[PDB]
Amino acid sequence: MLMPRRMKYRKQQRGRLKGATKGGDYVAFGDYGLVALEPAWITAQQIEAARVAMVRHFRRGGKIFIRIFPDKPYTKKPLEVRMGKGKGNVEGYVAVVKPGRVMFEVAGVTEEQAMEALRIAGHKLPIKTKIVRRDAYDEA
Amino acid sequence: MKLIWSEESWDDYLYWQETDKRIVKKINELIKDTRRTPFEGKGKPEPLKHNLSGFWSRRITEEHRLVYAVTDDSLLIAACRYHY
Amino acid sequence: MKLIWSEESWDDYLYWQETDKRIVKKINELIKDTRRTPFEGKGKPEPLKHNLSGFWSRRITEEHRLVYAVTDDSLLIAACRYHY
Amino acid sequence: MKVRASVKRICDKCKVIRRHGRVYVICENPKHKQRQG
Amino acid sequence: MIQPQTYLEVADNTGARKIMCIRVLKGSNAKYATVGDVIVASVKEAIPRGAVKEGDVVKAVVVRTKKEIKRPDGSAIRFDDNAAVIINNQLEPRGTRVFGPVARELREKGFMKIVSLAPEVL
RNA sequence: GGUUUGGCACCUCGAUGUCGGCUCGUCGCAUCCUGGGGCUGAAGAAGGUCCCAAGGGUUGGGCUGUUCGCCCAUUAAAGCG
RNA sequence: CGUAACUAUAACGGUCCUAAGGUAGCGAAAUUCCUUGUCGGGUAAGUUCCGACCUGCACGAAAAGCGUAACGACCGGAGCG
RNA sequence: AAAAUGUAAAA
RNA sequence: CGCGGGGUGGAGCAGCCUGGUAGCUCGUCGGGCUCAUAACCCGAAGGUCGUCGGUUCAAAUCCGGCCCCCGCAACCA
Ligand SMILES: [Mg+2]
Ligand SMILES: [Mg+2]
Ligand SMILES: [Mg+2]
Ligand SMILES: [Mg+2]
Ligand SMILES: [Mg+2]
Ligand SMILES: [Mg+2]
Ligand SMILES: [Mg+2]
Ligand SMILES: [Mg+2]
Ligand SMILES: [Mg+2]
Ligand SMILES: [Mg+2]
Ligand SMILES: [Mg+2]
Ligand SMILES: [Mg+2]
Ligand SMILES: [Mg+2]
Ligand SMILES: [Mg+2]
Ligand SMILES: [Mg+2]
Ligand SMILES: [Mg+2]
Ligand SMILES: [Mg+2]
Repeated sequence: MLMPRRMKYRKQQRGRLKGATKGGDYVAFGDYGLVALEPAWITAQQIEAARVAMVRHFRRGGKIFIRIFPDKPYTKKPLEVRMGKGKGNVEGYVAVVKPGRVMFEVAGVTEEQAMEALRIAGHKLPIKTKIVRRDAYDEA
Repeated sequence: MKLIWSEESWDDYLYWQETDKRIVKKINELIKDTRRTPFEGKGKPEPLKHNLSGFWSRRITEEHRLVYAVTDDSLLIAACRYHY
Repeated sequence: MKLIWSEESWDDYLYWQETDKRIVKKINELIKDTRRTPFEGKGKPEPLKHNLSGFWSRRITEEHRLVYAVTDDSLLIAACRYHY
Repeated sequence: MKVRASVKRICDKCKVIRRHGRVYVICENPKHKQRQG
Repeated sequence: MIQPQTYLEVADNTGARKIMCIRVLKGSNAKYATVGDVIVASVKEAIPRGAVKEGDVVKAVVVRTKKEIKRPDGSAIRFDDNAAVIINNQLEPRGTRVFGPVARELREKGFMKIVSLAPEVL
């Protein structure tokens, strides 16, 4: 799936997503990247769905770079129960994404392909996306 | 009902096939008379007990005999020469 | 080591007692080389793909080739000729 | 595909005529006819 | 005026003696059934050996009714009982004979065999 | 969307009678028939899928308190709220 | 937990525990949750009813057990008139 | 004291 | 799911409370008694202690998260 192999704590608070992006705002790996326009919690399985989606498209092709990692535990209470009596049990994991974060990067494939492969992945996603090239990403 | 021999059976059978054809053909003759419908058939079926119990015996040529086991498809030949 | 024989994997060796035992010789010789060498030596014993995933085919002549399938002590017989 | 919310082009002979306020998609072959409803 | 639950005297030798009207086969909600209308039914009591056994769901044509039939010519005909005549899916009589008079409404309704067979027609 | 099971505990505990049926309806459309129509792997008859459209229709029994179901015999259909 | 001629099932056995492990007879019952159990029967159609089978959630011997002619403004299922 | 059973081919 | 009990050789049970190696009966194995099989007698080997982590110098044992087994509770409208 994709989830921390171990954790200091098993349940962690929610906290709000405030603009910016803090990191991964520039490419740094492949030739084409996919960035987030709006903030959200991406589920460990929205990723895997986008990832697969990518390869599914260009079979035996380039290399895919998953720039984000769902390390935050998503809680949920049992169906039909009242408020209280503790915090829910963990239902799955997510990764906090903010406008500017590059989520996926492909390399080793014709532009025309990377455009599609990434485009498809954007669909398996809860937020709006924008594809990129590799120009001024020269912080290195 | 797949056929299954074993150590003492294949060796028991090879000797029959390479020492006398009168009983080789007689042996597999019953194997076909069983393979389909076990128990009832030729030779002279008869449920065995003790040493064999779960094994069945088909009278062949008096002295000689053939022991087997039936199990929802898959027979099991155990012996070809000697009384019991 | 018990010997296995499918439905079709039986009538073959069985009709070989009516049409030249030549091919029989192979069966038997090949059988023993398999009791101490699952798939080594005689008939350049090799494995199989797709259809026969996990089946090792031993060379009888060049056409026919009895495919075995050893497992927890038990040599299997599937097809001495054609296929399944 | 007569009706949907994602009328796109399918074949290279598919036109995106826009009539009666609706975004139809006429094409050489019927199976491609559409209408964004 | 036959309706479901009504008992019909069977006017033929199909072996049956009395049938219960299961349903009237006219419209999709026909209220009653009269001379000439077809009906589905249950055999309530039949004779020993017979083409029909009780418990069988059959089909039949109403041939006699206790409620007078009005004739287009202002006359009326009324019988002492409510009888029918079992027929098959092709609407042909399952029996070889028919007993007691029958209403000529039976002809225009298109049941010739029954009419010819009928000993009298009023 | 607000028909289900719930969450919340806002009017109502100086009382808002709380299932099912019967009678009387009326409204919605996400249409069960019937009316128009586009594709179809539509030859034809018959179907499938989507679109338009409630004007009017939308049966009688067996079982169970049942709603619901299942079954019998029908039907143009035996629509859902 | 294991075991008999396919399968099934287990008269038999092994072991742990008890004060002792429910006998006869009844058994989806005024008791059976799953359940409208599954076969019959009755009906055109039967969640009820009657007869059976028993994996008896959760009968069982004097808070009696299983029956029983007669009796009943008792509760159930059927016909006929 | 007490101690069970029986290997299936009749010339 | 809410409570509490329990997964230890092939089977069925001890050991866990009192952390420092594992016991009991049956079975399995080798050998006798026998004409032979039981029974009987002699002597054997066999246990990752459900699992993934923890505390400890050391975990079957103590703390934890899941995983199946068993048993109770699921009431008033
Ligand atoms: Mg057996
Ligand atoms: Mg009868
Ligand atoms: Mg509500
Ligand atoms: Mg309040
Ligand atoms: Mg408050
Ligand atoms: Mg109140
Ligand atoms: Mg008031
Ligand atoms: Mg209710
Ligand atoms: Mg509409
Ligand atoms: Mg016992
Ligand atoms: Mg019952
Ligand atoms: Mg109940
Ligand atoms: Mg009735
Ligand atoms: Mg009733
Ligand atoms: Mg009694
Ligand atoms: Mg004897
Ligand atoms: Mg011994």
